[PDB]
Amino acid sequence: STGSATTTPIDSLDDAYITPVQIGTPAQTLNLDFDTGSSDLWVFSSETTASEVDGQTIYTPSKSTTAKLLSGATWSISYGDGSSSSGDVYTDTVSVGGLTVTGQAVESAKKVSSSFTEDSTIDGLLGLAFSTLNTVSPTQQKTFFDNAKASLDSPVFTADLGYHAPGTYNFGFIDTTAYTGSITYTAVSTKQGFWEWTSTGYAVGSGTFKSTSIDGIADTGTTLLYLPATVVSAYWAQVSGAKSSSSVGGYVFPCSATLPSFTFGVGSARIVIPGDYIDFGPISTGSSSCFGGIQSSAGIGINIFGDVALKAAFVVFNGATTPTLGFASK
Repeated sequence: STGSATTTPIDSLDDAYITPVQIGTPAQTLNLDFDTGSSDLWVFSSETTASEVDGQTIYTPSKSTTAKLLSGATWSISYGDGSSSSGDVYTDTVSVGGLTVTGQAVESAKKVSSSFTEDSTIDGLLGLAFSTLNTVSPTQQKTFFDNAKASLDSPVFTADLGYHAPGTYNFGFIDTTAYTGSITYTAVSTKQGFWEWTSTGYAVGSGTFKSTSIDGIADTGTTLLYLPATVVSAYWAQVSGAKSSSSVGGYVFPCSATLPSFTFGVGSARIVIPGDYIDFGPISTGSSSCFGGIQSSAGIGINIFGDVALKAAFVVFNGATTPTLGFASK
């Protein structure tokens, strides 16, 4: 089998991407944030505290003839941005782009933190990291990809995120028309539950490439590119007036600037992030200070190749017995 679904930016900045997902019988379609940095499929629901729901579409398990309470199971998750959610668990039929999994754990939120409530466009998350990170207790549950894998034509999914435009998540096949050149594959460590890999270096604009190992994670659920402070300083030093602002929470730059590109290495190959992809717009409405799309990871504990980096590439998440990542230009 295969599946193919379009993923759409939630706003004009590409702050996140939403993909329609069918849950239950008859289908209830929710727009989920596909997140290769976590491993829970959770949704706003008829069980979510009413004051914490503000415009999201909810899953109502009592209206699904295939929903079954997973008795005794609870979940609770906290994300790197400080947001969180928790609740109980059903199993139900879940379809993405024509690919169907029966008995998928659908984690129904009883509580969500303020940032989820405040984002009316995201109805939940669909985790695509390794199932070892799934938070369901006392019986850990598998991701949608893990459940589908054996049925897929090939044990892979691909992320093709657009810049200020829709893109595609494919399951089970690699669309050879969706990228240019060849796909360069690179090793993955699953020891932390992430799609963790080592970039071979970087360049700023037309500058020379610096060969240096940068361990980090391919994370579709993180907006920005988070790299070591040395790398980030070298980038922003090329932008007149850019500075790290403790009050804003990262590097800012004059909105009048034209940003240089940023290149990252994948083995001997190179992925070029155009400068425009690094502009996240005014820090507050009407400001002439703009927020940068490349930020320091120093306070995180891990480097994160988020959407800013991934949207410059066609990315293969290869779930073969030994997982690997592939990157191609497009």
